[PDB]
Amino acid sequence: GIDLRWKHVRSSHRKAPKSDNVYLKLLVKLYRFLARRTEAPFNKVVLRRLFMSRINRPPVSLSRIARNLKNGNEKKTVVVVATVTDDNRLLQVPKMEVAALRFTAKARARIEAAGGRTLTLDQLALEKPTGANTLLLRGPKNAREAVKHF
Amino acid sequence: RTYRVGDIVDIKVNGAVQKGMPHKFYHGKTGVVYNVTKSAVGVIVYKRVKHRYIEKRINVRIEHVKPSRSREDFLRRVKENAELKKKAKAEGVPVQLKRQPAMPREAHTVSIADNKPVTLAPVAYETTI
Amino acid sequence: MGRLQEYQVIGRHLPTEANPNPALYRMRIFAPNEVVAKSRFWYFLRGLKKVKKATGEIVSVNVISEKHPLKVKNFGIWLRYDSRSGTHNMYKEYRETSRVAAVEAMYADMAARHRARFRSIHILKVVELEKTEDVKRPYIKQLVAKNLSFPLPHRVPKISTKKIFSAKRPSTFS
Amino acid sequence: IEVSAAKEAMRPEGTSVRGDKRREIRARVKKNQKQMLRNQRIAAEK
Amino acid sequence: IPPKPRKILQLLRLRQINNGVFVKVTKATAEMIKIVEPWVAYGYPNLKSV
RNA sequence: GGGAUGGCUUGUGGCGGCCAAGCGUUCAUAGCGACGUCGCUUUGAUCCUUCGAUGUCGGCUCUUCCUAUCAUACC
RNA sequence: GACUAAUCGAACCAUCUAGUAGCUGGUUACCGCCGAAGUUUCCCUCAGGAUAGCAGUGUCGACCUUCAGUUUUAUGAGGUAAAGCGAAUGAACUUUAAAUAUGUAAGAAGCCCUUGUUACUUAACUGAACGUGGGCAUUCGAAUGUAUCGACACUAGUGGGCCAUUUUUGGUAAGCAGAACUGGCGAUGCGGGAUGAACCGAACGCGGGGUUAAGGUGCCGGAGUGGACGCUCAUCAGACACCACAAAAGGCGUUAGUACAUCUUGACAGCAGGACGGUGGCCA
RNA sequence: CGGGACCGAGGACCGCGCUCUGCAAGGAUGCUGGCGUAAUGGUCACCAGCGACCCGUCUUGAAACACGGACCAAGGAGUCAA
Repeated sequence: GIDLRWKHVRSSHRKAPKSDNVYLKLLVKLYRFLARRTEAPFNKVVLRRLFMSRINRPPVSLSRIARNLKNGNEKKTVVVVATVTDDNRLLQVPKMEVAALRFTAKARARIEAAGGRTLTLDQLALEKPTGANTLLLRGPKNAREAVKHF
Repeated sequence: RTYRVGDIVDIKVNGAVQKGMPHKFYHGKTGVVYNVTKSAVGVIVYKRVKHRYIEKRINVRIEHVKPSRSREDFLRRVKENAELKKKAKAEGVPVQLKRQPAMPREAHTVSIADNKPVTLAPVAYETTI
Repeated sequence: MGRLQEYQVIGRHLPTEANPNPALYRMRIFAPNEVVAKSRFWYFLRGLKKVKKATGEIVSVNVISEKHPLKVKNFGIWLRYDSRSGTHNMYKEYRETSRVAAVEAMYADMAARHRARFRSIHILKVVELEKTEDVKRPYIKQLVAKNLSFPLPHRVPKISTKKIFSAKRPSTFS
Repeated sequence: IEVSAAKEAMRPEGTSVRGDKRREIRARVKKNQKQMLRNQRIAAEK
Repeated sequence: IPPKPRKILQLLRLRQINNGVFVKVTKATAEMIKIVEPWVAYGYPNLKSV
C-alpha cells in the first residue's frame, strides 16, 4: 500500500454544455477547434462561456454596452455570450458592432436603427478568429433574487 | 514595563505562585496582546486540536508576562540584508543574503606529537581502587 | 556475540575558541563492525568523560589484528556484568588463539552460564597470561599439564542426515 | 484565567475579569443589607 | 504511524514500502531522517549504487 | 416494548510501642525491616444478661467424582 | 366486582376509522466513482437540545494567490543533567551547557526614513496610531515537499462509544477512578500468534513470475533431526514469559563466581593416645 | 563464461543508436514433428488435497442474548396532490 494523505481531484468545471441545442453543439465544435488551433485567450474564454448555464449567463443590456463603449472603445467589436436586452431608459443608442449569443427583438431593432451591426458568434468567428479589437462583456451575475436570498 | 495591543508576549509563571495553579498549559506559551489593564493583560493563544487550530483567550497578571523576541532575528536580517546589498552594489561584488543550513564538516588532519591519546577503560581504575 | 573484531577507536571533542586542541581518547572495542564500534565508543565516552556525539568527532578507527594467531594462548578476562542484584566483578579464563576468539567465547559462556546478554556485560581487561603459573582456573590448569594425552570414548560417527536407513549397526569406537 | 470571547466583547471598557467576583459579592451584600434595613424599619414601627 | 513521522515520510516522498530517495546531508535533513528512523534504513551510497 | 467477582479461595486478630539479622546511609544518620516481644481485649466459676430474615432452604429417588481420612489396612 | 348468550373494573353490532405510537417487525436488479463520525462551543437537568468538526454532488472565479500536524535558524518554556570551582561565589554555585517533545517568528502583501494631525498618550513634537511623500528588484532574502487553490449552492450521517501506549491527578486490603494527546476499532479483507473485538506483520481490481515481513524449518506442515560453546533430569520438567501465589522463603540438587580465612611452622577428614592439679570452688 | 524458470504487450515506415554490405538499436521470429479429432477446449456428476459458522433483524463500542425463518407459487411496502 501507498500512503496518500492528499487526494487527486476530479475536474470541478463544465467540459461540455448540458443543453441539447444542436446549433449550440455546432458552435461548441467550432470554438473547440479555434481554442485548440489558436493561441488567442479570447477563444478559450468564449468556449468556456458557451459551456455555461443560464444563471451563469446573465443578460447584458444596451445601456451597459453603451457604458463600456466610452473612453476609446467606440470602434471595438462587443462580444457577449448571453442575451442582449433592450433598455428603454436609454433614449439614444450609439452606433455599435455587437456579437451576441442571442438578441431580443427590440434590442436588435434599436441597434440596427442606430446604424450598428448585430452578429452571431459564428460570424464573429469568421471575422475575428483571434478576437482582435474586441470588448468582452458579462452581465451582473449576482443580480438575482436567489443570490440576494443567499 | 507597559504593554500595547498587538505586542507579542511570552507567559512564564514564576516562583511559588506556580503551585496548584489551575492552568499549567499556558505556561511557556507566546501570544499577542488584545487587552491591557494596569495589573493584567489579555493574550490570544492558539491550541491545536486534531487538524485545526482553535483560539483561546487568557488574562495574565503582568508579573508572569515578558515581551518576546520572536521577530527580532527577522528584523535584524532585513536590516543587514539591506545594508549588505547596498555595500555590494557600491563595490560591484555579489554577496550571500540567504541563510543556509549547517554543512557536513570537511577533511582535515590532527597531529599527535604533543597530544598523545589517553587509553580509556569502560570503568576508570581510579574509581576501582 | 557474533564474528567480532577488535578496533582501536580514537575520538575527541570538537575544537572551540577556548580549546583549540582538545584531548584525544582511545579505546579498544570488540564489535562486529565499525558502526557498532563507533557507537560503543560514544556510549562509553558519554558514561565517562561526558563528551557527546554531537559535540565530538571520530579521529580514527583501525583494526587491531592478532600478532600470532597460530599460537595457543591462555587469556584472563576481567569483566563486570549486570543482573537483578546489580553489578558483579568476574575473572574468567579462556584457552584460545586470539583475543577476539577469547571475547567471543566469553560472550557465549556468559550467555550460557548466567544469561548475561551483550549490553549487560562490560569488558574491563583482556590479558594474555605470560606464564603457566599465572593460570588460576582448574579447567585451564588440567589442559596445560605436562604430556597431556587423552582418548575419545564413545564417538558417534558422522552419518549424513539424508541417508535414512542403514544396513549395519554403527560403532562408537573411532 | 481563561475568559470567554463573548463575555470579553460584552465587557465594559476599562473593566477586568479580575473584579467580577467582587462585583457579585457587592451585589449580594447590597441586597442583604436592603432586606435587613426593611426588617429594622418594620420592627421599629411595631 | 504518528502524525509527525507520517508528515516527514510524506515530505521525504517515502509513501510506499521499499521506496528510496536521495538526500543531500544538511542539519535540516539529518534531523528529519533521525526522527523517521523507526521506519527507514539509510546510508552513504557509492558510485556503483548511484 | 425492553430484560432476567473468577488461575477468586484455605491455619493462625486488630491497633500501639519496643527489639531486631539485614536493606539503605555513611558531606544528611534519616528512613524501610523478617524473626519476635509487651500492652488492651474462674483456685476447675456462673447457670438471675439467648442482642433484629432485604438475601432461603429442603426432602425423595439415583449415579458419579474429589480428598481436605470418620472407620477398616499398613507405618 | 359476581352475572347480563364460551364476550364484563363495563356486553354485542356497524360507523367515525386507513384513529394515534416517539415502540416492535419489514421495506424488492446490477456495476462504477467518492466516503464518515462520539463534550468543539453554548445554553436548568433528566423523559434535553442546538452547534463546530468530519462527507457527497453541482458549479463559478485569473483553479489568482502558494501553502505544510516536518526539520533548520533566532528566541521563549523545560536551567533540568552535565563540566569547573589551578573562573568568581556558594536544585537553590555559575564562564558554558542537557535528552524528550513544545510555543512564537522567518518579506516587496515586506522593511525603514520623512512629513504633518491626534479626538490616544507623553514633562514634552515625546512614543504610538492615523494619513502623506520617499528610499529600497542586484540577488525576493532557511530546508524539504507541493494533481494539496478559493468561494458559493444544495444534500447526509454522526456529533458525552470501546480498547491500548505515553503523560498527569487522585486512590484501594487488593482491585482501580478521572483527565490530555496519539493509535486502533465500530466500517476491514490478507499472513502469522493451534483457536479468538483489542497481539505482531501488512492494508485488498483480475492473473503469471520473482523476493520478503511477522512467524517458522522432528512429524502432523512448506522449510534443518543445520552449525558453535555451555546449562538443565523435574513422582505429570520445559518449550508465548512477564501478574499472583511469594518471603530478607525452604533445598546434604547441579554448575559458575565474589569476599574473608586456614595450610609442609602440616590445613580440612579420620585413626592412636592425652583430656590433668587447687577442687567434692560458693550457696542450696 | 555457463545452467534454469515465466513472459512475447505492439502491428507499414518514421526515433535514439551501434560492432554500419548489416544489427541483439521505439515489445518473436525462424526451422521441424505428430494429429486434424472429441486429441486440445467446455459442461455435468463424483472422488481427492487445501480452504470455508446460518441467514435476516436488534443492541451497544462491540459480541453474546433475544426475535423471525418446514417448503413452493402468486401478491407484497417512500406514492399522489397542493
